[PDB]
Amino acid sequence: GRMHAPGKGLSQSALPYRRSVPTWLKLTSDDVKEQIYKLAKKGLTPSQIGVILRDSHGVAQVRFVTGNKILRILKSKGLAPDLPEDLYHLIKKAVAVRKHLERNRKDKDAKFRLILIESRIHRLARYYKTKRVLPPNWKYESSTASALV
Amino acid sequence: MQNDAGEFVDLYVPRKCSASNRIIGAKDHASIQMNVAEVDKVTGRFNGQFKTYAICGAIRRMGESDDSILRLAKADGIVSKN
Amino acid sequence: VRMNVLADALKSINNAEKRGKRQVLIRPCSKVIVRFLTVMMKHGYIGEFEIIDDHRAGKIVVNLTGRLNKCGVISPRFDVQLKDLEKWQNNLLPSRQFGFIVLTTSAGIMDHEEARRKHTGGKILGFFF
Amino acid sequence: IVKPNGEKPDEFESGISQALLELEMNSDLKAQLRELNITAAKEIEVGGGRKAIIIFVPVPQLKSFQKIQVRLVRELEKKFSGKHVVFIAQRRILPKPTRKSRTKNKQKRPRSRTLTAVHDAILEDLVFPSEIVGKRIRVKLDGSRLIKVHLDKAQQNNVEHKVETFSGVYKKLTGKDVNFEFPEFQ
Amino acid sequence: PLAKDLLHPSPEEEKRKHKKKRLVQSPNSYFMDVKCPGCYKITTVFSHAQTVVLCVGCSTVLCQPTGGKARLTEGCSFRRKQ
Amino acid sequence: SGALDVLQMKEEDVLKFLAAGTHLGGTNLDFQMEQYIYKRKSDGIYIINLKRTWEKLLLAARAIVAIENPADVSVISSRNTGQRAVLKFAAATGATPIAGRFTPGTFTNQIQAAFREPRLLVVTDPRADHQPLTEASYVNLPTIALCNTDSPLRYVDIAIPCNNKGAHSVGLMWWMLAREVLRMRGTISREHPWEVMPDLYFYRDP
RNA sequence: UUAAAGUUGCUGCAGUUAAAAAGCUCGUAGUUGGAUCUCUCUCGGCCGAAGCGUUUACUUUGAAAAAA
Repeated sequence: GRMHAPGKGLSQSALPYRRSVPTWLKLTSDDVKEQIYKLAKKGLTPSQIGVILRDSHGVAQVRFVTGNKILRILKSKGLAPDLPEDLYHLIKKAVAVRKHLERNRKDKDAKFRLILIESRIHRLARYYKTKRVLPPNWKYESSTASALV
Repeated sequence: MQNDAGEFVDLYVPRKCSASNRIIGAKDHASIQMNVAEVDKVTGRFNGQFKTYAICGAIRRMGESDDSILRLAKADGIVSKN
Repeated sequence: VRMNVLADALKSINNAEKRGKRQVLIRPCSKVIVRFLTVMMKHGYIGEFEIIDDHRAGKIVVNLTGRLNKCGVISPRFDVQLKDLEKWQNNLLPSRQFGFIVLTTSAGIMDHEEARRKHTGGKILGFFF
Repeated sequence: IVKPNGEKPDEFESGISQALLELEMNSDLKAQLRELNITAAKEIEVGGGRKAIIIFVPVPQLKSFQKIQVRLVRELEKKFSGKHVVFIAQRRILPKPTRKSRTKNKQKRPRSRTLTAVHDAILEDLVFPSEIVGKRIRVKLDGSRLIKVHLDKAQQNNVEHKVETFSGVYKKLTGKDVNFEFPEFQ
Repeated sequence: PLAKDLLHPSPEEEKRKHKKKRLVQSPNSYFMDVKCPGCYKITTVFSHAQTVVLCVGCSTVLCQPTGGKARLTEGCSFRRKQ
Repeated sequence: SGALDVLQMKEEDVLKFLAAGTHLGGTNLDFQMEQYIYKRKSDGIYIINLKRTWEKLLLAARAIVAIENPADVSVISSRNTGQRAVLKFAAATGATPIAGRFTPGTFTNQIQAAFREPRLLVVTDPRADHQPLTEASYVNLPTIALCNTDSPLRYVDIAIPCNNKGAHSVGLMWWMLAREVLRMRGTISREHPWEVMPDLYFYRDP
């Protein structure tokens, strides 16, 4: 059941049992990594690079071809962002709710909807401070967030 | 049911259901004991000997008595396979 | 959320002995489920079962005899010294003649009659009769 | 051609090395077999009279043995009598660390060198040209197990006769009993 | 009811179920092999694909995305991979 | 018919089944009866499998034959489409018919006038004559019922999947049950066909 | 004062209508958390030292636990 919603919805991806790279795929792991470096130099997230190779280049799982997954390729080449992918998209979303909120003060919908985006940020910042992906003094302050994204 | 001496301390030994191994009680009047004849192999007449099935009343009240007698006849080889 | 996978996999096979079924599906399986199920099978309560291996966490299909009255879990897994096993098997079991308490000792997941021989305490996992 | 970890050769794999040595002078595997080498070989019995020899490969060369596996099985089963050959990589088993251990594991054991993760990576490249597509373990009444390995339908007719020798080599080098199925569909 | 076979579902019974509620999770998608008629190339496209897949040579569209399944354009034929 | 070629369905019996229309079920399906179905066509009508039907007659005929006393079977219909078919089944077999209205308490109230104690019940339509069904579950009676697709299987024991709505399809099923009970018994056997026409068992509308 | 009292409930109660679920939601502490991994080096007469291994909870044994 979804965290800050009353919906108990079931929709996801179903990975197959056969874990091997299939027969027709004529891309080696070095060629896939070379594709990933260009698609990251274009300025895409790890969640967007895995889509482009699936749709156009026919790569089902990059973890199945290369042996490593997407983020551990970019963080080993060096072309990786400091704050992670999902924490960025929450901080960037809480900016646009907060930016729109100074225009319309009476909107008590997005005033409630800001706290849910707020309370998801501290759930992730706690996790990243625990796993030491973030420095242990990083805090979300509501005024500096226009220069974090 | 038995003591150390091996003698049997029981009023009687009740029959269990042929489908679900549940004990058919004394005052369970919705229960069944059904006889199904065996035919002769080459002419198809009544041999004399039969197969016996017992169905407890809760299964029969569920409506699962048709598909229990059937798949008990398919294991005894009375209904042809498929 | 699913706290206690052994709890949901025993009330899945409790609720189907009621309804008269001959097979259960119990997903997901841990290996505490397979040890517990093997103890019930060795005392004739269950019969043969098959572990379906998807790559995630297995499911088990268990063929049922009609011999199990009750299958239960104790939560939390309290610690049971061997001098305190009589109170547990008097609160949980129907008689002195049948029924078993499964506890996880350091010599393996076992009965209460096995744990008395090998002289071992453990943590109580559950019971069946 | 034979590289043992302790440099201990034996008359079994000497004939295997000499059999592989003609492949650098008769066939189209010239550029491949110069880089490759085996590490052990074992001729065992399965099936009451039938013989089958297993050939051990180092791990980082195993993927290069897959592209020339199906040719080398033909070129190696042709040159002597009926004896099924299978290529199993050489995987070290590190033992499960108890509460007492030596001062070697200051770095921890990788989970690739575990008995479960090696006892089914053996099974993947034992049956090589067909791939495992399902798996069902059955626990019998006496508590024994019996793995039922499903396989590919499309690669059936070249490995359909070997499935008694697969069970025997899996019994000997792992200990577990196994049966092989070819399902009709998904 | 009450004696199904859960180890061996029928192949139509497998395909009815949800892709996560099957006995083993099988995906409902595939990789097709689209052939644009105006060109001569072969571009492997996911079935349930998101944003549009352009040919490298002719630089035209192949499939614009939809709700579930990416619809091919006109003339684009495809032969399913294995 | 346990793989016996003496008891297998012949070419003439299927012509009778298709001429009466026993293979055409209703426009609904009970979930108990999905085992006996072949498929649903257009215009909703389920097509009842006929190799399944012929095995449930021959299961039921073994049940009737395995009773010694031929007048312990009690043969019941309340709709008038099976009221001629039951008096003629009980005439040739030997059973005891209750055609018409089954007053309740026939099997329970031992003081009553119409008290009897059968060993097996054969009814015709478990939707319609449910009152002999629920009253059987007080006195331990096994039960055959000539069942349609939308007719519920509670308290029945071997329910033949037929079409019990059409007047010809009921009389033919009673005819087949009478034929197989007499053939599997000691009477006139499987070589020559039964000289009792199945049109004797049909329902006569004014 | 104890049992009766499963009328204080850990074992072991109750909460639609009998007494009773906070108006709703977020949230720190607390409580609870899915699969997964099969003893050796320097000495003394092969048998003892010394070290462990990541740390514990658990369990079993031991010795220490005043008499009445």
